[PDB]
Amino acid sequence: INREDMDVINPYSLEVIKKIPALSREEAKEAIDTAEKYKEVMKNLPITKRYNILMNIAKQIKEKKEELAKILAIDAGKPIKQARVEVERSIGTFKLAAFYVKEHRDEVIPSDDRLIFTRREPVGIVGAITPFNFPLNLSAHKIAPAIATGNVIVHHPSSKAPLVCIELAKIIENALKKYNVPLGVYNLLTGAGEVVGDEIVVNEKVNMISFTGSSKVGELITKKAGFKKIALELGGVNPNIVLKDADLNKAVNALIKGSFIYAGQVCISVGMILVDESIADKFIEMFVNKAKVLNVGNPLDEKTDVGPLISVEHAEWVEKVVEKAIDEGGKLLLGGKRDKALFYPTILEVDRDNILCKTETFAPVIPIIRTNEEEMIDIANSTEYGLHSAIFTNDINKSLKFAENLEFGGVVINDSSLFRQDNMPFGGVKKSGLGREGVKYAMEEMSNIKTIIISK
Amino acid sequence: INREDMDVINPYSLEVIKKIPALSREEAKEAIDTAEKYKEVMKNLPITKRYNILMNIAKQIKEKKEELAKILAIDAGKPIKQARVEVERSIGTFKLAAFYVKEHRDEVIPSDDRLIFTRREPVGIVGAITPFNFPLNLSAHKIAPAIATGNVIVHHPSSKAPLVCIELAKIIENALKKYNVPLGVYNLLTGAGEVVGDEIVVNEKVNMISFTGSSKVGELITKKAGFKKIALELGGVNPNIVLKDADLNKAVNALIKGSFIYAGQVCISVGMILVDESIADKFIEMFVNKAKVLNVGNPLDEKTDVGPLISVEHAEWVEKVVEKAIDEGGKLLLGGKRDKALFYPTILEVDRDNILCKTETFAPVIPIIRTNEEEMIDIANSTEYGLHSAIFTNDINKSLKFAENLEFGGVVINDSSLFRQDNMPFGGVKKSGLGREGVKYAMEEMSNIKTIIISK
Amino acid sequence: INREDMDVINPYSLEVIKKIPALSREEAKEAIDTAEKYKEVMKNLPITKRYNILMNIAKQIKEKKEELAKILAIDAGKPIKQARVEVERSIGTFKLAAFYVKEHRDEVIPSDDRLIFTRREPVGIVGAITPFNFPLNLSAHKIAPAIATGNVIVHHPSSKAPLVCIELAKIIENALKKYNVPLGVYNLLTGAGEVVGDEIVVNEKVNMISFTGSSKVGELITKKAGFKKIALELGGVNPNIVLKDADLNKAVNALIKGSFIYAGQVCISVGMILVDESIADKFIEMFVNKAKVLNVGNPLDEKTDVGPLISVEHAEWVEKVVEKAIDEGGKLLLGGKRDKALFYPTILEVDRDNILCKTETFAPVIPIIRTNEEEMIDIANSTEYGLHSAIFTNDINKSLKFAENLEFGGVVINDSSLFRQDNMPFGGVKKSGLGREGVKYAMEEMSNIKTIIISK
Amino acid sequence: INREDMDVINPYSLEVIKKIPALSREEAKEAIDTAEKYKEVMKNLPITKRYNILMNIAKQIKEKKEELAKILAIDAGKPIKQARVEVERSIGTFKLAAFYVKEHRDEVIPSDDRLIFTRREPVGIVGAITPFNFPLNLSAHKIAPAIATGNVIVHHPSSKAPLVCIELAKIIENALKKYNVPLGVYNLLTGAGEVVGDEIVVNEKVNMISFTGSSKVGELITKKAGFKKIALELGGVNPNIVLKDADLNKAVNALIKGSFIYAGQVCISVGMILVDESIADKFIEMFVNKAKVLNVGNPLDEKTDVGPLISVEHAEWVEKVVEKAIDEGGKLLLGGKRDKALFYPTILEVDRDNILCKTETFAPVIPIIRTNEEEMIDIANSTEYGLHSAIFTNDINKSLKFAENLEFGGVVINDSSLFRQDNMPFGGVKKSGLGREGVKYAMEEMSNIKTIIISK
Repeated sequence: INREDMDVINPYSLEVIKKIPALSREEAKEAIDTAEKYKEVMKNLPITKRYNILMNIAKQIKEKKEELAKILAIDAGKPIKQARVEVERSIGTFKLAAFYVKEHRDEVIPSDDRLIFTRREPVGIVGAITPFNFPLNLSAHKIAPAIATGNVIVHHPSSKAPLVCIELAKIIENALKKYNVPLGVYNLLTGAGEVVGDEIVVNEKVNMISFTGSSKVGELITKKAGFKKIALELGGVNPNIVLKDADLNKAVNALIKGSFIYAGQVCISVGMILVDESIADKFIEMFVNKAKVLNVGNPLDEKTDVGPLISVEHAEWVEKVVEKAIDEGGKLLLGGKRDKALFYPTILEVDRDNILCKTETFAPVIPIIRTNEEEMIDIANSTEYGLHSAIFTNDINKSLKFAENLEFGGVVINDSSLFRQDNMPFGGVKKSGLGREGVKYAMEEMSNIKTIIISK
Repeated sequence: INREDMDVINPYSLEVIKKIPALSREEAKEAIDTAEKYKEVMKNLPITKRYNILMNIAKQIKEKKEELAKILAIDAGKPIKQARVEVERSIGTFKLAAFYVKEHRDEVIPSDDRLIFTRREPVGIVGAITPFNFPLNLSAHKIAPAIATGNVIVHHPSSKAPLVCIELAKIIENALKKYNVPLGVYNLLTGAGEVVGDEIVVNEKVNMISFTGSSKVGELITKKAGFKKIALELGGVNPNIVLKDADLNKAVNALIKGSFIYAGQVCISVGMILVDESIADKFIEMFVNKAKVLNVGNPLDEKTDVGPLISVEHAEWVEKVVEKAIDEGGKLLLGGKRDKALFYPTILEVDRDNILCKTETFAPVIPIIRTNEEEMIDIANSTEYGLHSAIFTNDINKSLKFAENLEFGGVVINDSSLFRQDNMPFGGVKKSGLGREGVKYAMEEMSNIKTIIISK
Repeated sequence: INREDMDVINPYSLEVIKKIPALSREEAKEAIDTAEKYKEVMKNLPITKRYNILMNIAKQIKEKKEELAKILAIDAGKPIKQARVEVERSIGTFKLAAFYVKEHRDEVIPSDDRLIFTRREPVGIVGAITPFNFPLNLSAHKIAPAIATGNVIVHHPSSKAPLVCIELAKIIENALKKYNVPLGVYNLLTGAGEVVGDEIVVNEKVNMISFTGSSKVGELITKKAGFKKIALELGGVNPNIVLKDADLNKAVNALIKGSFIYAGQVCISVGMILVDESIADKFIEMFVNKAKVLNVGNPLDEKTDVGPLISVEHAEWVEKVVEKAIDEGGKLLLGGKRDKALFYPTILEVDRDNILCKTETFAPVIPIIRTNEEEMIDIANSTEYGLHSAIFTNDINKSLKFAENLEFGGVVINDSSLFRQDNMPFGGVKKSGLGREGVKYAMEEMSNIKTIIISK
Repeated sequence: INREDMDVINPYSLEVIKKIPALSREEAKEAIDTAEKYKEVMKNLPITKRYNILMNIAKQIKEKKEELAKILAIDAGKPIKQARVEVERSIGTFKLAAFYVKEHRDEVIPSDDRLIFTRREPVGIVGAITPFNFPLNLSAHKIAPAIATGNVIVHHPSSKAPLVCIELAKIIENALKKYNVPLGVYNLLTGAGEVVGDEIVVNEKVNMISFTGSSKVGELITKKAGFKKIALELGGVNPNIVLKDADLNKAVNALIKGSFIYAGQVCISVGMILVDESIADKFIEMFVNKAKVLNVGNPLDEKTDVGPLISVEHAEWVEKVVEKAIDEGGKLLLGGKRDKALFYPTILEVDRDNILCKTETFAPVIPIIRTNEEEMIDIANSTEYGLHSAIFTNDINKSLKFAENLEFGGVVINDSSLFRQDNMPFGGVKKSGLGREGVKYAMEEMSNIKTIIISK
């Protein structure tokens, strides 16, 4: 059904881009029932066919790279340079799934009178729910491994930037036609998250939820999901630590990127910077000065470093948080300033009890805490989250100690928390999530082991 | 605690053996708080120390081998020969965790100008909840891997057979003291499961739930657990299939064991036998005849093949399921007899619709269905469960088709469903559970991955 | 160089296609010296660059697929349809090496106070020596993983079919130029194998020999290589076994392929067929009838099933072996006819004492033995070689017994010895070789482990 | 036999301890011939029996712990405390092999129409050749995995310290008797290395040579082994690098151990120390001072740090090596003296051209070169060997640069080259050897892969 129910916004011009369908809970149910009927076909789809489909998707994404990046610029406000990077990553993500279909290993276990070996089989229907920020690559990170493991897919992309997922869905439709697979094996269900996304969570016919998005929606999902496999990638306030012996020049450059890439709207964005008291002044000055020269505006402009936040309503919320932060004694050093949703790089020096140390802002808003080395781990671990952390030092013993004691799914050394190599296992501890993504790792999540025992 | 609150019953004689402590919900909360204070100590315990603790536990179990078996016989009603086997496997389980502490591999991922490697760290507190039927070995399968991965443990054992677990708790305590580790890293919480175990399920301080028991409680745990890792080993109505080309004597011997070991009170016991039409009379004759001459009586007697069911309550209820199955057209071929808790081997021929095809009796009750080959997979797959299945044939092509199409965590070829090699990955699909046990596989559930990235 | 020293022959027409350089021992020494200068550049070449180079080779091969297949037909005498298949396989090989550059995993070993991890580094100079029969894909199986593991290469191709390798060298040259890697990291050295190949084997600057070819030369290499890692893939008389219970139609069809693909000039070609006495007459009848209607002639012709042998001199030798087999009591069932190098499908019935049971002819000559089952393994195991074996049966227990007892690098059930899946470990035991190929496995051979120990 | 052919010497007192058999070439031939008769038996020994044999060996070694240690002191000259540590490691080695017989995994490879899996099978007869320095643990590292993988063993132990290998052979014979395995599966062959060892190398019935000893004999083997798998663990001159930012106290302590443990007679003993010139005098002073107070004397005395070298003849050669090093301009800082075979801790300051930089002395003789950081990698890499290297620094980037660029099988950071954890892959590159040991790795060398393909 192609109706026109819901407004899609250009976050920069605030103009309506187009209208798209918004499914009702009842239509979401129907879509799931239909998807269930195709389980047997996906389960039995030969390896070669899975490989071919995945390769073809990567091929289409490549051929439409520039179109897709423009779409990311317009719909998600993603600076075109960063947008081309997201697209190239989606290419690699589908490509890597194709090869894991061919290369995935099972095991044989020794036995005196038995041949015991394992087999991986699909969990069945994979319910994928993706966010606005990297909607192409994050969708690739769910779709590619779901297809690689013989799963049927119902997918709800973020209403905040659904257009690239719509183009990917058509790309997927295209590859399925090419290799004679009914189109019902993948299903893009657009609409209101608390309706269409929620139906996916609750519906007893979905076998696994793979969710990337807000902490609050994540935590709800654990309570509503029921008897399903659950994978969650939520946010964090990602602490990046700069010890006195850090290469300051490189630490600043790395932290400018980790702070302000996609206007700080990344689950692994710099959330707080903890800097040794003895170098704090020199760091703050260099950091502030490099952030001063960032070009802030139209994501379609090649020269643009930082574009708008996803909506006016979030920008307005961030403005409040920044106000609350100054009230608690935060010292504003840059920005704290917005035109509509275009939020300027904002830097504050705060203490450890600040609101910004407990709040993921999804914004180019960076709190710097000057501290002694002995307090750093305490402060770093003091949140409810545990996604990514980073440390800048040249000291072996200190780096080993911090790396072991930081309670996070990822610890980055001499680069910001923002780092993610796509083929690495990735995810959080504590309230930051459940399970690991990265194609090989997601494949293991999106399948069940069958143990086969042959008695001799 | 010195309290003597809750009767423990000998299922054969129905006598009280003694009274153990029954903790309140408050006492469970308080015990969980205590365990939290030792998280850092368990987390930082060196490999050599976890190895030593684990090996010393195995050593103490070996020394007390015969006593512990007697306790299984008296408390769980397990025939003494079968109890000795359970004890032996629990020894193997603790020694195997000890070796995996030292051998468990992490990985390095290639990268230009980055060193990327993984590290497993404990989930924190592991709440372990275990059943009555294999309380020593099933405890071992949660405790041993939890210790190997540096977790603190709160453990609730089944009230129906707790005494062996209390002896294991004393063994663990000795081990901990011997190697100067505080005793609060391991906690045994006895009392009512729906209070004490429920608190373990529900407490926000528990990081992971590992549950083995009933499906009713399993499903309820998925809704109550919330933000924790969840591993479930629930039951099943395990289908055992005998094709026309099977070795009959060997199939009968295998299925006798699968049906009657521990009086059918095993999550992987034979739930139904499906036998080809052309060999059905020969099979049923031979099968019934072997069942006849099994010694029913005192678990303490070396001669006993079948002992009592775990409670009178459950046995009376079993007798009701039999009468109902006869009333649906079930043909009784053996037994149906019962003295108090002691339930005699009972075999019936039924159709695919009989209540027994959909009920996990946990009793020595075996429904046998004759049918064509083309209908076997449908019947086997027709349930809500997916723990273990078994197929008896010499046909390569048929064995492969069945192994691929049987919707189960385990498929056994030319032995019954009741097979489990301890070092194999083990668990169910559908309503039969989540995640896999076996020390190596449980260790990966009971730890979280940390990805460490060094920028070169 | 640009010299025209050595005839290259069309095996079908016996005409000189062209003349290629024949390097002296001094010239091969020089190329090896030059290759040595580039070890550090290859050793330090980034993952990204190696992946690009490997993918670019695959891409150029794909674009010249037909030209390359035609060279194989004209030069190696390979039927055009089979030549297309080799080309296609060679593409997959380079592609899979590219992925393994990005994905190959190292390990971390637990230690009390140390970080212990591994790192793979090139052996240095890989000396690759390849055969006439699959010169493109077998070269790929040496070059692709050599490049993936940061080795410099010296490669001697067979003088019997060098042209496609000279085309592959130009392809490699193009990929190197495109990514700014010096040309001397790969060196094709043509000429007399006993001069040039021998120099690769003998020269102390070569770190590793990877040889595929004849037993006589392989065995010599083990005595002449000295201090280098050695990998050998020699031939064998590959026994294929047909039990009484086999699907005869599938067996015949499979065996026709394994017998007559590339006129039996493959290392894993069918060497003998052992057939149960009870089904022998029917198997022989069928096999002979299918082999009659094979189209024998010009490999450039789409119609041709079987083309000529690699040289007259070899065809002449086979004829004598066949005449010797007939003198020993062999019964001619088909063929035995020769036209220059074009040898016709030849089938004989023999006993185990017949010379053909002990001789790898590299020819479409198939000896059949009728025997009883319990003699089959003994006959199969009776040679000095042990590359591949096959067994056709629908019996689980027999297939398991035969799989375990066959002293072979590979055991194929229900297809002929000729099966090789490129991504599988491949190689032989006894005099059939040392080490395994298939890209992942070859990478392990062409690198050395470095264990790195960081004391905390 | 009961023959008394060969004097066994106590290297401290120079007394004959006893005479033992010296086999002739002919008797070595017969022992290999008998060994061959047992290939099938070993190859078919079930997992459980291999496990039981291995653990029973470990157990006997533990019960005879102190005895074996005194033997090591009396026969090998090994100080008693270091002898205990060698015994304790050998125990672990046999235990770990037992673990791996049960736990070693094979793989399954995906395929559209095939089930493809691997199986390891014994190489056949393993020829083990061991040295004098760790005759018990190094034997364990060859025998334990050889039993694990189903091989027959013929084993020549060093004539310089055979007594403990004789005791181990009896322990093995005991283990074999207990579980009804013929004694012929393991054969200890004493006598001249150039006769008995050589026949093991040359004999065509031996399938694999695992050799640990001198580079000169190792090099020989590579020319004489013929068509067998070859694994060599030779020595080297192991460079240990001390950077200006190193913890000097820790470096000194680590380097005293690495230099003087077992009087420098370990294949991974410190062969040279490279120290930054800005810290040379401080390091040299502290190092010489610590070396001064070591107790040199009788290995049986508990106080003894350094016992004698293995023979007067070797001690006399070392004396001449030291004089040559002084003649070339080396500055003697300590020692350079001997009392028969007792050689005192000897330390010299030399330049990079000194004979000590190129010679493995197997003696407590330590050359120190003061240099600049940027020449250190060149000097470390400038020998023909490549076993172990070490670097002392607290600088992350430098440790990584050195770790990557040091051409060695092992790199130790912040401990000396002597470090070996028994469960880590261990071995050298360049002339330091081939293949890796550590039980799990040795198992892979001492077995062949078999690929089994089932067509569906």
